[PDB]
Amino acid sequence: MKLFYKPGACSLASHITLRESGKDFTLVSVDLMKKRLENGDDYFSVNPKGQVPALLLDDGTLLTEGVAIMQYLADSVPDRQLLAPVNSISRYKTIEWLNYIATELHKGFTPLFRPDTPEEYKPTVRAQLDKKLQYVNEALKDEHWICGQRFTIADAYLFTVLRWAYAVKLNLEGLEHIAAFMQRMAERPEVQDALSAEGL
Amino acid sequence: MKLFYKPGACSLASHITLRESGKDFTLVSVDLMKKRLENGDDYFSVNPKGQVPALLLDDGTLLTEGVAIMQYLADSVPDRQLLAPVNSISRYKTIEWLNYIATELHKGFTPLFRPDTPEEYKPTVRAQLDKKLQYVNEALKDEHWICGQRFTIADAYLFTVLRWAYAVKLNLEGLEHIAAFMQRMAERPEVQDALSAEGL
Ligand SMILES: N[C@@H](CCC(=O)N[C@@H](CS)C(=O)NCC(=O)O)C(=O)O
Ligand SMILES: N[C@@H](CCC(=O)N[C@@H](CS)C(=O)NCC(=O)O)C(=O)O
Repeated sequence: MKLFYKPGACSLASHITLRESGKDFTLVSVDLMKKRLENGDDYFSVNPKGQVPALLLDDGTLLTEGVAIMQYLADSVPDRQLLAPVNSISRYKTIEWLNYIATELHKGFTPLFRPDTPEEYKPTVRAQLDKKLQYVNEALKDEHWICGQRFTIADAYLFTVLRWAYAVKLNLEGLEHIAAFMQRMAERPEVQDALSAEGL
Repeated sequence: MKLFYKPGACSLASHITLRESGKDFTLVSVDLMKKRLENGDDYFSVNPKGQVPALLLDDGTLLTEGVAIMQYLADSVPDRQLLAPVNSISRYKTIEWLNYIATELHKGFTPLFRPDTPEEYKPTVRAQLDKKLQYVNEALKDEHWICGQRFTIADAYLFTVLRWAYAVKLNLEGLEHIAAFMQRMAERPEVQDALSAEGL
């Protein structure tokens, strides 16, 4: 498998998931300003949406959307319990967290990274995010993983996006459960290995 | 089951999915300005995120996030083929579309519905949506469903959000595949019933 990525982007969650799934894969860095690969190929020819992540399977199937990529990977290794079985309530609680992270956190940060965002709107966006981080911090009060006792793909995604909170200098004072969670993730070897490989 | 909803909001997709899944459910209308139910209860006590949809199971389990709700329902009725089985590529293509609709379309429209959005930013958002609708229109070029030959939960969600393009008067000229999809959807009896029940 090939993972199309950019260091520290949302693709890090798919990258961590690949490692946690025990997969053989290679990383393919994308220049997202020119939308180009190192071999000169137009990235729009690979992913018409021009984003990372994308996962190219050996059969030539290209999967996009981080949440879809992480489910595909987790389903392939059910014994690792990265996602609970179909028709178990635990599964849909993980998918609930995945969708919240995708829609509320990841896309919540997006305007701060785009060139078409007016400067006057950024404080508004940052205020939205401050509120969402209070909710996440409360969800992490038992200080295990986001879904409770088991590490899941939701933890990989939440970690990736919360890193951005530090990148844009949100005020994280009083969010001690988030702090604990970030430390606990950085202690996982597969996480450390993904960060190292991305130069983070 | 109880579906917490607001007419025409994103909860319409979960509503359509309940009907397509053949479930016994009741609709509970939420006043999202006051965050109140008709019995006077604070809706924040039901869903701390204060949003629709939410789905209350008879055992008292509350499931939020429309994508999660729709997977839970579809997986319970596999013979209806609303979501393909685990480890079929078809399933991940549907999940891919669900995530695209959630993050790029649904959250793409969100600023147009919020009171904290500056007027000057609205044209920018509308331009982003214009480009996304060209992509969706091309994805619908075979004029079946969004994942090809079978109707899926992705179609329920895509229809729900595309109705907003009409609501905010985006220009849909030249997007004939979208037009055909909207008509095909409105011809499904369960979709008709959901629209009727929401007063749409
Ligand atoms: N809906 C996509 C969004 C992916 C996304 O936002 N990718 C960003 C990086 S975090 C990207 O590639 N931005 C580059 C661009 O669009 O030019 C997903 O969930 O995978
Ligand atoms: N991430 C949530 C988003 C749900 C959402 O945006 N709900 C809107 C309706 S489309 C809502 O309840 N808005 C009311 C509010 O937040 O006050 C999901 O995918 O289900």
